[PDB]
Amino acid sequence: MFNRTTQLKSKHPCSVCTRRKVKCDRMIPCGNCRKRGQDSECMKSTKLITASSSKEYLPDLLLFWQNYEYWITNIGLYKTKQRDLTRTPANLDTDTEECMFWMNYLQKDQSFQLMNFAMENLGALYFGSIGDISELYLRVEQYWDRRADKNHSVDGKYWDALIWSVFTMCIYYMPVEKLAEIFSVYPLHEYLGSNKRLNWEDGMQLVMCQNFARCSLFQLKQCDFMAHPDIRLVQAYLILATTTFPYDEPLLANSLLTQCIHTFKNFHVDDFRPLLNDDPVESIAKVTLGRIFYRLCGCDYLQSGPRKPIALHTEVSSLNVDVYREENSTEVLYWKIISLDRDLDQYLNKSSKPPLKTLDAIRRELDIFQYKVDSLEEDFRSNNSRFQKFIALFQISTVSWKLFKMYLIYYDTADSLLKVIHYSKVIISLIVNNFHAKSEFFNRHPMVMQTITRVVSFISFYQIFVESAAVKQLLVDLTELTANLPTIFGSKLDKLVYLTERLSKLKLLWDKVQLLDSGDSFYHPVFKILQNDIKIIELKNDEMFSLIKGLGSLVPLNSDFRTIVEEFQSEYNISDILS
Amino acid sequence: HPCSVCTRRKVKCDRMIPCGNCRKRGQDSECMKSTITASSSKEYLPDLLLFWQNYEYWITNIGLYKTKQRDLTRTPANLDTDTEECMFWMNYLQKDQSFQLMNFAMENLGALYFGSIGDISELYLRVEQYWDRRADKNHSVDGKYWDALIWSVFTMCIYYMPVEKLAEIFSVYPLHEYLGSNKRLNWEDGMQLVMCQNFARCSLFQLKQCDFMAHPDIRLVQAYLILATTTFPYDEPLLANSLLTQCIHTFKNFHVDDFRPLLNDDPVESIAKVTLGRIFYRLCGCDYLQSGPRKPIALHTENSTEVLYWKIISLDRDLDQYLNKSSKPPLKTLDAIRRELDIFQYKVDSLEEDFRSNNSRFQKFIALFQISTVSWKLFKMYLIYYDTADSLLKVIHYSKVIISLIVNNFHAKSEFFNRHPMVMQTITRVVSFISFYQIFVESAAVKQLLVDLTELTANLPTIFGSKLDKLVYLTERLSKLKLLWDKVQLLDSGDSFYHPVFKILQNDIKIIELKNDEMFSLIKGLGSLVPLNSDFRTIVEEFQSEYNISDILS
Amino acid sequence: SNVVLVSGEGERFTVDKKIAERSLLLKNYLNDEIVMPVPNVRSSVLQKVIEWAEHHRDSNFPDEDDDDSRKSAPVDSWDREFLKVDQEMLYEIILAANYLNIKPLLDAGCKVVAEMIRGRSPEEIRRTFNIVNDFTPEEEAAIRRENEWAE
Ligand SMILES: [Zn+2]
Ligand SMILES: [Zn+2]
Ligand SMILES: [Zn+2]
Repeated sequence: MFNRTTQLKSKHPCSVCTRRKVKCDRMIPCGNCRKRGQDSECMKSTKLITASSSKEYLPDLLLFWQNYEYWITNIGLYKTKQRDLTRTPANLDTDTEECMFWMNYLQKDQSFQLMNFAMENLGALYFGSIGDISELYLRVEQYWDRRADKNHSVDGKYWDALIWSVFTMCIYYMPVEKLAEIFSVYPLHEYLGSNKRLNWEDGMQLVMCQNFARCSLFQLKQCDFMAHPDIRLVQAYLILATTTFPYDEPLLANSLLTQCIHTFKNFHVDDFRPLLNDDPVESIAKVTLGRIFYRLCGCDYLQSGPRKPIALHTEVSSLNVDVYREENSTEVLYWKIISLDRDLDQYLNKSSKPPLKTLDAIRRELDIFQYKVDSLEEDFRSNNSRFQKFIALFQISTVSWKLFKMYLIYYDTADSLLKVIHYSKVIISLIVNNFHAKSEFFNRHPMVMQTITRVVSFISFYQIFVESAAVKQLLVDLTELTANLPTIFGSKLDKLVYLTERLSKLKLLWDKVQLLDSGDSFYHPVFKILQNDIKIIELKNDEMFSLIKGLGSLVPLNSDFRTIVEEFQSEYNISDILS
Repeated sequence: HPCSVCTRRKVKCDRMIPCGNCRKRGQDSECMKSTITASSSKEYLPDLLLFWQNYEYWITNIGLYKTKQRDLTRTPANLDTDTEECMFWMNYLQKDQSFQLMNFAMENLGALYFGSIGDISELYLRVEQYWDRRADKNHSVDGKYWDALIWSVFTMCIYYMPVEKLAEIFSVYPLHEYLGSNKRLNWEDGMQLVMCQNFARCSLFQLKQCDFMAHPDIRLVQAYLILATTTFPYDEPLLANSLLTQCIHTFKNFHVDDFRPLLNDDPVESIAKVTLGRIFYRLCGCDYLQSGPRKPIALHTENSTEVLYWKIISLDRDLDQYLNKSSKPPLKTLDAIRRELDIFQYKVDSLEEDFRSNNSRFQKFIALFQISTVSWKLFKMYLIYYDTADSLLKVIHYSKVIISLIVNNFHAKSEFFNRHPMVMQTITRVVSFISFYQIFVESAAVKQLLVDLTELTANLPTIFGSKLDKLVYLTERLSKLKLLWDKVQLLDSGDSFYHPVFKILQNDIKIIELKNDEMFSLIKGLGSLVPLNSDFRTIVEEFQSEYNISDILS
Repeated sequence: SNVVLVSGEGERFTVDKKIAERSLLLKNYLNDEIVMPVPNVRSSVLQKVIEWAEHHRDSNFPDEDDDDSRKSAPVDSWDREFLKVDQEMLYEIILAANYLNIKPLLDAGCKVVAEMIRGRSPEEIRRTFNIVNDFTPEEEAAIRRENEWAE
């Protein structure tokens, strides 16, 4: 927010600082010597700095934008499902009428036409998860024999819920035209009593996706997985974590991830190398379990935050690792490109700046992913090939762009702002080329959601203070692509649109209020409201208010920049996008 | 014993390999004459006993109670009896069958609800209002959290209550109509445990009527630390490690860091730091006393009597970090247990107890048995590891001190002191080690202690149910392992002693840990990928097939 | 096999794709005629870059993590003379090789910068001593008295 933090911090203190007998605020000239009215007296040593118009609030501002864009654009917008226990009425079973409607509505052609569409389209995701789709086609065939049975085997119940998770993922990437052609739009809105004029992109495609997730749940609740741990729970949870559900529900997915990690560590299996005396069955089991566990670590990372108490990733991709690099770079490539970003993010919330040697080592291994994704094969028509290709291309460009964002913020290396501008437009052009058929659901993975979450945050945020030409040209395509995101995201999409609106009105708020000099402490509503709202969401994360209800029926007890601050606090309030 | 050239050339008492002043003088293979062919001297008494520790964790603690076998492709789901296990037993339990149970814990179990929820009369607010809430049908999530909270204490008050109150409060006959069991019993014959587990499953399905994992609360952990007071963490160890892991996830989601109050806080918060540090200490107790491979996720992270509970269990934390280990606990470390035995032994012996205030008696008896088990297992880890003298003295001594803790607590309003899992594991270790020592170094006082604990375990009721009987078999087969030792001459290759007892003590741990191998259960999770996996020769096959070691999986 | 360089000057330089491989930013943009913005570097500096790519497009290049072939890498005497240029515009050459990730040209210019910085006379180093802040003047007097007998 506000300190002095100006350009060209000098080398040696002057006489006035030696008189001053405090910390050497070795700026041009000092925030403390200017506070004593002796600004020029600290200037008079040698090479009297430069123009006093370099926006000295801006580095402090970007330091607090780190505080924001950590605690808002992952934590505040997505990872606070601030709901209630008293104000939420109970649901004892309530899916013997609801999930059984999905027992009703599911058809065999409605199963297999999703199944065969998602075969070459999504043939890396389940291939990363489980492998073969024909065994899964066999489970859908026997599933109509395993449909309304009486001898519900626990294992077979996991197989039943497995294909509900598969149907969830098939909804998550099928376009709406084939969805309305394979399924029917109307019996959902018959059963719910909702509107008939609701072609699936208008809200209920992702709801039916969540209903298939919920019917996986309704059988997994019957699987008794807390007394029956197995790997398919974790596999289907990978498949469900591919959806928007971890962002639309952080807390439930946290506990399910907790049970999945407990399930894995029940096995006490770590290494993934088929040694001399190993079973070939155990060999292939370890080979599969490798990608399983690294996708599990990827699921551990995306939900990580203050609602994530139990951690899994305990390794470093550079420089106390557990099984690191004893592993063939095939889909742990997908993990390692994520763990690349993971080690960046132990410096987002904490304002301690990482060593730039580390960041340039990251700049070195950046191109290793860039040209190991080029080290794959290529298939024009197999949609999983270009699908996985664009996934990894997007991930390395995403971490690249965020890395150059970190370069500009933490140290401001050469031309890193223009690097941000360049990689932003390259990624957005990749989205534009995937505005097509066969590639609209290259735009449905939550990586593009969280990526545009950062882009429309910071490009608008730098548009606030620097009315730049390239930032304006990018801001046009920001406002275009914000409306032109796919409907597979839904509620957080509209929360993102409100966030874009509130940041534009935050720009107007900077436009209407001049920044008050008070020696070197600057004052604006942009400062104080963003000071407050993060702490509001932290007090929501201070879950004592959800435990004050747990320890009985107890009830607790807990100027110009006081007015317009507290006018914009409810004018464009954050409470629209908490939930 | 000093080796050969130590007895021949008369050098220092040197158990080096081969010696530190004989290998140098040109006698390397000449000084390895220290310890198929046979031998029957006490050379095994250093050579063997540390293998017992491998038995002591994985077979007694893990194999007898915690090692659990399931059947995924045959067991029905919870779609069969969705609500009927919950609803029938919610409709049977009436206001007498609630509060008359609750008055057992109100009189007899004061440390438990202070260790979990604080007051039982504060809980009587909800349990009195439960009869305005059993009739409720559209609850909230909070009200169902209260439901599953108080039905956990309804579960707990079944078990520790004796059968004389229990046959009066609960009628036997209408309840065996539901399951189909024998009406003819009185409750203690593995049926009071069964109705306890039925009410446990009622509270668990209320938690499934909660679906607590969406927005969990401290009612979850306060209910689990009540459910974990019985042998339900041993009757359902897979389920208990799962709910314990959910307690780890839930309790740390509330960001509980400090356990002492602070001045700048909410007084609700600063008092709740102690009022949840008690929850933290019982959470650490369930984190510690469920020490198993099925429980991987740990919570070590390191008034005047609830922290004192976790003090002696953290003194036990200095004990059972050497069970699976081949590492010797140092004598300075085994005295660091003993100088803290000096701390928390007389503090236990200063605990106040009144025979009407059975709250205060169980308040005493928790730490009173914990520090005595610290004593016994401490000098037992002197005895097995270092072969320290005057410790079989201490083993037989503190075994009979525990006999005084048990025999003097079968009586009126004291028999539930003999209903806690701490004595269930401790007497298991007594009847394990005493039978084992009677196998190998055959003495009469140890066999007399075996008869003492046989008589005590026969005095110990079948309120423990099916987990009692396997312990009964533990008393049998090990003594027959004595008879397996008595019948075969001990063999070796000169030093490495071989016996049918020795071969069978291998496969005791190997096959039961092979039952603890969940790899091929994961290959069952892979589905279509098929999960495939002299007297020393034949009497091994006799004693393994007849005394079938896999019989402790029911 | 041709891409277009559109600079801050916007002078469209349609160069070969093998020229584009040296710019690893642009080689990554190949995964994205083929235009891209360079909003800071002028196109004469870009033309110097392109002519270096013409010269050493076929040349062999080290692992760029070395010491022997990284720090003790010999210069090109052709690209010594080719970069015997303005001091100022040489820094724009440096910024161009940074901004487009052209590492051996960056090191090649960098070593010539290292040549020009080293070997400067202690006359002017005595003279250009505290141009920047660099010392308290008490220590400046102490240094000048430290060599007082000759300076
Ligand atoms: Zn100063
Ligand atoms: Zn100054
Ligand atoms: Zn010797």
